[PDB]
Amino acid sequence: MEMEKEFEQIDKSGSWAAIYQDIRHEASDFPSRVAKLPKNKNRNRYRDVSPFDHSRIKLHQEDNDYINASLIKMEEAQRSYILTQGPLPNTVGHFWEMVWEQKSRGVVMLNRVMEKGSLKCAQYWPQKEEKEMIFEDTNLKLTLISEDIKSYYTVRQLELENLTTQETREILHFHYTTWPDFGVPESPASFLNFLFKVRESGSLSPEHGPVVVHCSAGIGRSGTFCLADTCLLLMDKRKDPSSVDIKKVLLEMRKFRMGLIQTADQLRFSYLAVIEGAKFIM
Ligand SMILES: CS(=O)(=O)NCCc1ccccc1
Ligand SMILES: CS(=O)(=O)NCCc1ccccc1
Repeated sequence: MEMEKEFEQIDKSGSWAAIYQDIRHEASDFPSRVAKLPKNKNRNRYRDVSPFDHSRIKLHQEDNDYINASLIKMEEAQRSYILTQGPLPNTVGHFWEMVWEQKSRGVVMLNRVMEKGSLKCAQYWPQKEEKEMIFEDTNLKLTLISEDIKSYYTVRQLELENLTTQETREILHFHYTTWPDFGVPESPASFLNFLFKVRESGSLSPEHGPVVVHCSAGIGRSGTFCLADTCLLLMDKRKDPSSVDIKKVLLEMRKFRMGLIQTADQLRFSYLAVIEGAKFIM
């Protein structure tokens, strides 16, 4: 079926939970043996969210190459994304090592450091120009260059230096700051505006490594971002845009990381975002 009328049909019939459970039943199951090794326990935030072995990002290190991160490679859309958990106190150096090694231009953050009165990720970037951060375990330096605070999101320019080679690179930090503590946003307008700002920066384009996108677990809000982006790109590329099937795209993405889209409300929100976005594109 088309999307917008399938949407009204699920709303009128109140069957979002049944649609979402079908997706959960049909989703891929692949091994995640490296994630579950005892030496990696303090490298995982949640025991039930792990990268599959076949798609995990490897750190270029011989001691321990493990990070909780996955490469989502969308062949028809010609887009790739790295989805990862919010960094932990003992993985902030690994996180920036990955950004460096994968040649990423942008980092997309969809959570606040504290939500619901608890810490959802480490404070992993510097807040003042004159107070830079040094990650001694991976030999990197990170400096805040500029910050632009808007009503729904903040963009930061960061300088990442590989202290071993003295090479430097500019990294863009795109921080969506207004996702509610509970539920999903009422309108997708600010989320779509944010997606378009990431696109306009070059951070999603083939002349760079894959964008790094995270929330707390790296599957819910993060899944919504890449699902909406890929569906909109396919609608622009194909002769028949009504042939794009959001459930099929989501199942394809779940071949590369488990659990993408965590609730039926997130699924409904993803439909809403793609529907509204397809009208603005033209
Ligand atoms: C000392 S520093 O500020 O230059 N770098 C420390 C990296 C780190 C950041 C946040 C939480 C844990 C560790
Ligand atoms: C404003 S500036 O002169 O300090 N900017 C230089 C460009 C640059 C930005 C961020 C990271 C690396 C390079």
